[PDB]
Amino acid sequence: ISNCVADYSVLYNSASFSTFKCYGVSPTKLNDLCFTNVYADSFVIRGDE
Amino acid sequence: YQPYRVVVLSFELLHAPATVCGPKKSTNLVKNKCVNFNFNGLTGTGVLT
Amino acid sequence: GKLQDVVNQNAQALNTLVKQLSSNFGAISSVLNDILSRLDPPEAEVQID
Amino acid sequence: VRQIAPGQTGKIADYNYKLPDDFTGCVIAWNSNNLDSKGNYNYLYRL
Repeated sequence: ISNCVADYSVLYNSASFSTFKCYGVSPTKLNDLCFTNVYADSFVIRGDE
Repeated sequence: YQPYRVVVLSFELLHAPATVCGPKKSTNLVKNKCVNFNFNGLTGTGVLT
Repeated sequence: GKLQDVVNQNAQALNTLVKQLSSNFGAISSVLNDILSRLDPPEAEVQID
Repeated sequence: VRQIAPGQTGKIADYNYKLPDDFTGCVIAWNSNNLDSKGNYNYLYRL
């Protein structure tokens, strides 16, 4: 993912998810930063994993 | 045991130019006065000369 | 020589004090403005402390 | 139920019910599927 203007509040305000868990940042501050390169990864696992 | 969909985002935070930024947009500059600046996501309190 | 050694010892001590402002001591950064622009208030306290 | 913690984000924290970070006191929750759900369209939240 590159060369965008990404909104992030359209994601976590939508209550689709049961696990939102950010590590180096906080989700409030994500509408204020600039990220230099963004990668996204996708897979499907079981419940407890 | 039910299936779950998992997305993992990862990024750098201060490097060579910004290239992905947030939903906010600029204001105009004010000089010789204490402000809270924000240039490409690097904040700080100072006086811009 | 005895007068120059006083000036040399008083300058090594002030240069060590400036150089220690770029250590992070276990935090995520050594810059205080990057902890404050990336973490919400509860998480930030543990890093500024 | 995970959004009734001292410092979260979502719908209940951002628009409905916000707790302060300096918070002392307990949070209790329990399941009531039978007595409340007949869909019953009187329970509301702010979008």
